[PDB]
Amino acid sequence: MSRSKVFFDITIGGKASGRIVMELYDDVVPKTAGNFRALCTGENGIGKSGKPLHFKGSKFHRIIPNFMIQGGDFTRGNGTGGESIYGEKFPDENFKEKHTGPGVLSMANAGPNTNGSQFFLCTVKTEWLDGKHVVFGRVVEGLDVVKAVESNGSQSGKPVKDCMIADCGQLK
Repeated sequence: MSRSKVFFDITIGGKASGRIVMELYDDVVPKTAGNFRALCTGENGIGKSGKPLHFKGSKFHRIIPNFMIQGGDFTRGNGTGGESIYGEKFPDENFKEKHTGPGVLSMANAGPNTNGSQFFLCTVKTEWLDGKHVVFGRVVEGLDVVKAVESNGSQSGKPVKDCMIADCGQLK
């Protein structure tokens, strides 16, 4: 049915770097899409973690050149944290959409049925993740902002500086 539109305003080392706009596939993965939408708006307030269920102020803690940029750990900030609005973990909804190219928005996980709040934005086609990570959206404006964050990644995954989601929300 009706696809949601959300955004990130990004800063890099504290400097304003632009807005990423994402379209979500509510029609294909309504549960997965709704979780990310509510985390952009912050509407479910404080999580079991004791931290806001909100991407605002979080960072891309893992960034790999010619692969993807990854974020959403607003509880630990290191890839070990994160929390869904549903209460920490939720199953893989379905694997209908594929990792077909740059701009694909997909859930990070620690194996089957481990979805939380961590997600990634692909900078290349990553077909080896099909059937393993739930794809739920795509970048529709600001892919250049994505490339800018990418240039701050390392093979190791560690960023060379803080790439933050300074602001976020739902459009329209």
